[PDB]
Amino acid sequence: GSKPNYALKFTLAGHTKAVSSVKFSPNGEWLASSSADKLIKIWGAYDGKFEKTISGHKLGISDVAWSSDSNLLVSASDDKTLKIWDVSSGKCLKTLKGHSNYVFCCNFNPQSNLIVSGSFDESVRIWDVKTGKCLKTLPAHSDPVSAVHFNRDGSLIVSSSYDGLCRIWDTASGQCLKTLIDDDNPPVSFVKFSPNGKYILAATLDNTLKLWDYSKGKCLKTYTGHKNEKYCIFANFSVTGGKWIVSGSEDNLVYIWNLQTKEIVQKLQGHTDVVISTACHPTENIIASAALENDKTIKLWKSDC
Ligand SMILES: O=C(NCCCCc1ncc(CO)[nH]1)OCc1ccccc1
Repeated sequence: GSKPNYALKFTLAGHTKAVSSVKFSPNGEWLASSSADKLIKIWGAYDGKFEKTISGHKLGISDVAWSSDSNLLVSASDDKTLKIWDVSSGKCLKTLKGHSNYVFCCNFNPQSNLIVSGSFDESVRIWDVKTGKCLKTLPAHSDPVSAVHFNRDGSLIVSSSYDGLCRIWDTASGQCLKTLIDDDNPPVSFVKFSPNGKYILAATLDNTLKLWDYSKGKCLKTYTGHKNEKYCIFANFSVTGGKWIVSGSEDNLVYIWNLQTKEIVQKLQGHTDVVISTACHPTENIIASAALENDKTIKLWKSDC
């Protein structure tokens, strides 16, 4: 139908501190969760079946991301490292050392030969997956880096920071192509490219999401009605059914907007803390949501539309 009807199917309990992020494997079979409890957990995407725990970080994890082939994870930790994991064995393949403060955010490129990382140390780093070596250090921002994402062909990196900037980097050279948002405030708490790489979805800590045309460098859409003044809350493009924007909120709800109309089409109620992270299943109308330390659970929601 014209609107989604997401309904709770499973609650996934196990993390002992705040959940930090959830991501669906590109092949659709798994959900990965990261937590302040220093653990990665793997769950069945369709039945919420707990699969395994992946251990090794010495401090809390802020982010976890999947390789294109669904075989590897990368995690970003307060221990100042990233770890590349073999999902099948649960083994740490590489520890990426270089950041001088907490690593907050990470992603593979589509090729999954590189990792990008953002840190409290105000830098973005680009890592070789095979060797685990740092290839480039970008002096990207003047405050913690909130998010990092590659575009569809891997040629660009978008970064955001508490410095109030969103910047787009040339992957090959590490040089800045443009500063898309250039305000002193508010903090830009999240950014990512649209699936086709033409747009950037950006969250600011004034309870606002915006969709930007990258090439033109102007705002096409604004989404409001949720609460976001404190946390780096993820936002998603939902594309399997109706074309939505999905975001957690500091009022403990998941918000779903019509992308084109900007109307709120659903609020998912159930979490008992801030919903820090949502993910959209790659083929099914399924949302995963995760909450901070008063809740510590992941919820799987399913919609007919
Ligand atoms: O949002 C949080 N922590 C909650 C868990 C991590 C959530 C997260 N990881 C990656 C993303 C988006 O790329 N979002 O910290 C905000 C903060 C910042 C600076 C000083 C105090 C507090």
